[PDB]
Order: sequence, then C-alpha cells, then structure tokens
Amino acid sequence: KKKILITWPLPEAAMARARESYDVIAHGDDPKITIDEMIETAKSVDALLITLNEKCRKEVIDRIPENIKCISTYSIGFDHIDLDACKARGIKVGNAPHGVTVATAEIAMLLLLGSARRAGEGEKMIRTRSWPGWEPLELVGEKLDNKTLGIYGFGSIGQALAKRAQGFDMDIDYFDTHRASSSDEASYQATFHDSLDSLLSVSQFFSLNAPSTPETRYFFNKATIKSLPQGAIVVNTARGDLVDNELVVAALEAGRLAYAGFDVFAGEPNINEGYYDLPNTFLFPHIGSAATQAREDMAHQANDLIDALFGGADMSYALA
Amino acid sequence: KKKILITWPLPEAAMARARESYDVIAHGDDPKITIDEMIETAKSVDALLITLNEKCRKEVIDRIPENIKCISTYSIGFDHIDLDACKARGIKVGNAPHGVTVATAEIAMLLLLGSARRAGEGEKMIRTRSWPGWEPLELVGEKLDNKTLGIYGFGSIGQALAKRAQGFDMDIDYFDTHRASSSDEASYQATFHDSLDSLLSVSQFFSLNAPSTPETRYFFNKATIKSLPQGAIVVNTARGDLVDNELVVAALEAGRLAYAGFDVFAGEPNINEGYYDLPNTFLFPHIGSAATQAREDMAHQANDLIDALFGGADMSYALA
Repeated sequence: KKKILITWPLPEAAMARARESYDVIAHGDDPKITIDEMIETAKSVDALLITLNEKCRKEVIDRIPENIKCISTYSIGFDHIDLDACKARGIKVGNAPHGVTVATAEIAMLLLLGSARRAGEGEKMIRTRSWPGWEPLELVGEKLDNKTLGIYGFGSIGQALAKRAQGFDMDIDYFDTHRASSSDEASYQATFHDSLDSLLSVSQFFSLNAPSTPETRYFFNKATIKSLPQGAIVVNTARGDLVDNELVVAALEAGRLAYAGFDVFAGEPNINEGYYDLPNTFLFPHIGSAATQAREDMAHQANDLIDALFGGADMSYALA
Repeated sequence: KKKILITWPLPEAAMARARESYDVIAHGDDPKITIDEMIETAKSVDALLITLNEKCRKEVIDRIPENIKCISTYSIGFDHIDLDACKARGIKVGNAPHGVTVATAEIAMLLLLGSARRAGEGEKMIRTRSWPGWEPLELVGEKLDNKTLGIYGFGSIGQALAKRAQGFDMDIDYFDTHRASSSDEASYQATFHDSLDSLLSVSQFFSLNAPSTPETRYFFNKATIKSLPQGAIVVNTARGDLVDNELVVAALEAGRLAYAGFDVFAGEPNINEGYYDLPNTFLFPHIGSAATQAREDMAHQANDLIDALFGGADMSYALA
C-alpha cells in the first residue's frame, strides 16, 4: 500500500477512494499545511496530493524529498507549481482540469439573475431586520427576458451559460477569437461579433468568461466601460485580473454600471475594499465550482493521476 | 382633470401617465398613508388608487365619502377590499392582475439556484470579511443539472418556471388538480403526478406555486416534509400561509430539509423569528414581482380602470 499525503480535506467520496487504495496521511485545515510540514511529511510518503494553496515555487520543488516523484494537483491550473523545476528533477506532475463547466455556468447565471433582481440587497434587508413590508417601489430590479447578454469568451463555459440564458429568453451575442461552429451558434441562436467593441455596444448584460492573457489583463476598465450601454450589468467568473477594480468601483458609484456580480477578484481573498459597501454588487467567495459533483470529479481525477504513476503508465492529466 | 389620490409612490412611468390625464394627489411613503388621512383626502378627489397596504374592509368602506365611486388597487389580489360592501354602496373596484408571471418565475428560479449554491452564505462571507481564500470544501452545494424539480401548481408561473429550469437541465415532475394539455407537457417534458404525494416523493427540489385555499392553507408541514427525499430543497413564492413555519424551521435545523428559499412569509414582514439566523435559507423581502417592467404594467392596468370609470365603460379588470 503506497502512501500519499493529502494536504487538505477533500469531499468524502474522494477521501474514501484514497483510503481504499493508499495509506493516506490526511491533513486538516484548521491550521493548514505549512510548506515545511509538507516537506517534512513528504519523507514518509510516496506521493503528494496538493491544492492550489500549496505554492510549490522552484525553491520549494528543490527542497522536496527525493522520495517523492509524483505531485497531483487538485486544480485546473498550475500557476502554483514550477513545471520546469519538476521536469528537470524528474518529478511528474498532473492536474484535475474537468468537472467544473456546468458548475461555473450555473454561477455565472446566478450572478446575472441575482444582479438583475437585487438578491444581495434583498438578503440583507431581511437578515438586518430592516424590512417594513411590501411597497410598490421596494428593491425593484429588471427582468432578463428579451434583454441582450454579451458573452466574451464562448468556449465550454460560455456555451453552457448561453444554454441557461436562453431559458430566461435572453438574446445571446458573443465574441471569441475562436468562432464556434455554425451547428453551435444555431444551438443558442447566438449572434457572433467579430470585435469586442462590437459586442460591448449591445451588451446590457456582460459576462467575462475570457482567457487571461498579458494583453487582456485589466482590459475591463474605464474606456471599456464607456462602450457598454448605460446601466449595463457585468458579471465575472473567470479571472479577477481581467477587471480593473478602481474603474469598476467608480462606475458602480456613478451608476455608469447598474450592478456587478463578481465571483473572482484581483488579490483574493484581499479584494479591493471598495466592493464591501457597494450596495449594487452581488459577490461570491470564488464559489464557481463549489458543487459536490464538481469537487469530486476533480478529486477522482487527482487520484487517477497518482494511480497511473504507481501503476507505471502515463498520467491522465500529465502536466510534467 | 378628474382628481385622484395615489396612496403610494408608484414607478416613474405610471406616475407620469397619471399626471397626464388626472390632477393627482401623490402621497409619499415617508410617513405612509393612514386610513383616516385617506378617508379625509377622499373627500377632495374623485377616485382612489390604493395598494394592498390599505385595508379597505367593511368598517372602512363605511367611512368612504359619497364622491368616491371608483377604486383601483395596485395589486393582483383584493383580500384587502370588501368587494361586497363596495357593490352594495355602488362603488366600482378593479385590480391589476397581469405582468407578474415571468418576474415571479425568475424569482422562483433564483431561489432554487441560490439555494443549491448557497448564495446567501457567500454574500455573508464576503461582506463580513470572513473569507480565508479558496479551499476545497468552502461553501460547497450542488448542481441542478439532472436533478428533479417538483412543481406544485402548473399554471402560468409554474410553466415559465419549468421553461427556466429545463435550461439548467432539471427534470420537471408536477402535480396540478387539472392535468395540463398534452402540448404543455411536451413543451417541458413535464411528468404528471396524479397526487401531491407521488410528487413529493421524487422531489429533490420542490416549488410551491399552489393557490392559497382552505384545503391548501398550511399544507406544508411535518407530514408533507417527511414525504420528501432526504435533504430536499423547498422554495415558496406563492403565499406564506401555505407553509407551516414551525415545522420548516425544525426540519431545516435537523437537516431533514437541506435548504429553503422563500419569498413570502406567514405574517410578513413580521416573519417567524427563527428564520433570521438559519444559514441554510435563502430569503427575500417579497420581490417576486419587483422588476420595473412588471411594476409598470401594473400601474398602467390600475390607471386603465380609472380611465374606464370616467369613460362610462367597464373597468378592464372589474372586480365589483
């Protein structure tokens, strides 16, 4: 029975497969694993299963016990792992890049609906016990049906958003540098725009599902906001650094933007302090893939990786 | 210009039409209208536009000056008007009963979604600055796709809901007293249940869209709850007296029900005190029809009834 260190508690179905295959050292999270704990514990274990929370920079990869020739990361990304360093040392890394499409689409829909319908301010009025009863002008939002949704980025997640968005009778327009199949645009009656500027124009609702690129970093800013229709509503579930916070906070205040629904922020969890008191925001602590079905696919996937190192085959989601 | 009293501030478009055709006394919500003030002011005007907040029962219809033979209620119901006493005294009464179907279906879908995805808890974590950053078990809920939705009451709102739910890939099973036409059912691949019980049994998510009626009043109680799957989620946008508050607070606390998303409460705004603290609830201050598109259809309809009275024609939404 090979031994593995699991740095954080995962969903029970994941943990249980792990314990039916390995001698697991499961760490809790109260006082999360410090890297030095990992480096230490690493010596009694054959393999690591880490989260994006363990930042394995070159320095740390070089500090790792030579016992370990396997790191599975419970994540879609690997921004926290030096894959070069791992590769030179012959440390094989894999990841868990599936099972989060629908879950994220759902949250993008939720944020669009909750923003049109002022759910955050609703919740507050009740919890805070400041509800005087129904009046005709109290927390009045707007309906989604026959409003235009501009989706920037029309891949798996942007497409599943369009599915859930056509159920509310929204009109779906998009821009991506990859134009989807005709068979596909038809599926959603999605209108392609060959330019971002062309899309911002028609976008009463705007969804950032775009890939982060140095060139697209902070693109959502003052100049981009002024191309949106007045009182436009923007949601972001992609990458917090696609948005320039100062300019978003300023337009929400000016009403240039009606509402914002953000799942991800630049600098999370130390999000720009302006967000906290803005009443026209609906804000989540990165719970895009926070669904049990998603969180277990990721875990079974991170387990598949380990399985295939110890089985002597190629890692199913081979990063290194 | 015939004078009218409008008891509450209404949307901007409706107020504008009102003051086009009428000399309007507009009463603010600052210190809301009291009955006496309404009675005193009815002497100086030709008709009343009131809301559901003005309870015009017999003892108040008794006080009404002989000049008022017109009453329009910005409201879908008329529980607050003694329609008899009105007929007896020759007072013609109409309501505004359209333009809330989609708005309410949206709010029912938002509560199903924000419940599965624990949206109230997210907003609370951000706003309180209690967010430690992403972790695999932070605020994990469940996806809606391929889950079964049970709808109690397949009217207009029930079917705008099934539409919006089949976009999230839910399976709609339903119970209504009069089974729906063969074509409705196909629209939504809905599955008919010949009893509420055989419906309750399959309902991982459950939506009360039933009418408030002697037999349905307080129908949702411990014996119904136990008939649902373990940890089902229940939303109610219909009426608060359809739900036995004591037995839902208990079952939510047991975990017998996972979540409840409610728009309406027995006693609102004086809702059961044991809701405020429950973390597995997503709760709104009754904003099922709080979209500016609905709120304005409603006041145009309410103005319609007054145009007809002064025209010699029947009110379009004649109650009495």
